[PDB]
Amino acid sequence: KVGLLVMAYGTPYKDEDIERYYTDIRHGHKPSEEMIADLRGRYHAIGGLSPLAKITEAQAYGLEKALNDSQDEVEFKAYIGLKHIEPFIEDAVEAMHKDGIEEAISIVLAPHYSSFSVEAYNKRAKEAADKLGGPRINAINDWYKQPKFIQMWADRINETAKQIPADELLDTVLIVSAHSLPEKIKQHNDPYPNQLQETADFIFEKVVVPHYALGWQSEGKTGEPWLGPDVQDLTRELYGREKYKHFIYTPVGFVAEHLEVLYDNDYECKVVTDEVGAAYHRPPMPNSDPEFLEVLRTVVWEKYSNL
Ligand SMILES: CC1=C(CCC(=O)O)c2cc3nc(cc4[nH]c(cc5[nH]c(cc1n2)c(C)c5CCC(=O)O)c(CCC(=O)O)c4C)C(CCC(=O)O)=C3C
Ligand SMILES: [Cl-]
Ligand SMILES: [Fe+2]
Repeated sequence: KVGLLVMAYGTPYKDEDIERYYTDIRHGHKPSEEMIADLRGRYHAIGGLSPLAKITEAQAYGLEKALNDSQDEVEFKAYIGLKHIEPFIEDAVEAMHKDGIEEAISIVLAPHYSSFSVEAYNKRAKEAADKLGGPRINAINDWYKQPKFIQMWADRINETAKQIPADELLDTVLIVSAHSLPEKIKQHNDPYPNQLQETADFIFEKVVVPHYALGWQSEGKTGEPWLGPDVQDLTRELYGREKYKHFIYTPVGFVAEHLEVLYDNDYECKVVTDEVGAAYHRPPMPNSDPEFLEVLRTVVWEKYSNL
């Protein structure tokens, strides 16, 4: 009945895909052999390829089932629309149209909104809808305010923090982060940095960890300022000022274990904590955990109810 357009970045299915994938990320402008080798190396450092493709499938169809098992007002049919590899956003909308789906709710697998992320997802999805003639795309822009989302993260952080000696929890700090973007989005009151601060604040309101700070990660290869501080620079800064013994990294901008977590956090950030002599913690990402599917099920239903 109702189309469930679940959108995410996408990831190379094969080592042979890294090239066209990176090209699509660079809006067609093919990267150099050096850029490709750096990216391929990062993928190999996390075991070869990312599990994002399978986690994304599990989230998309785990969400479809969660919605369908919880009510019978409508039947949701989930179509996956990736940003930089097939099936693309336009392919998903094409499938919805050919399948007779005339109404759909779209959600990005990223809780926060920004001109670079969700807006691009929604523009492409809605423009594909306009051209094909359907379906009608009712887009969710953000859902970080979903109480179950905040609680999910607080629980994970609390699960980890209660593994920290009480006499060292005062020396523990929570690093909330998301994918960095060009700092210029802050010049036009882009909500992204604020949604992250709000998310960090909400989660801090509900965890035992007494210290927290908002960082950014995965800044791109460009020649303009990107949002900071970077989680690595932040870790250094915080150890210098407070000598924290435990760093709990929650890249709440992401919803799955993928390259931007398995490398930029589990490697690059751990390198810094190893350096300063502090402990590294990175709670499990939501992936397709039942409570996260419940978060998405709640977000999508509240959206449908408001249609
Ligand atoms: C806001 C945002 C999200 C969060 C929202 C969302 O989920 O959409 C996100 C997620 C992801 N980004 C990812 C991967 C990459 N992003 C890149 C590059 C870039 N991302 C950007 C932005 C974002 N990205 C930007 C503005 C660039 C620079 C483009 C340019 O300079 O032209 C590059 C190129 C190399 C590099 O710059 O590091 C890669 C490989 C993966 C998949 C990881 C895997 O494969 O497991 C995921 C989930
Ligand atoms: Cl992008
Ligand atoms: Fe990206």
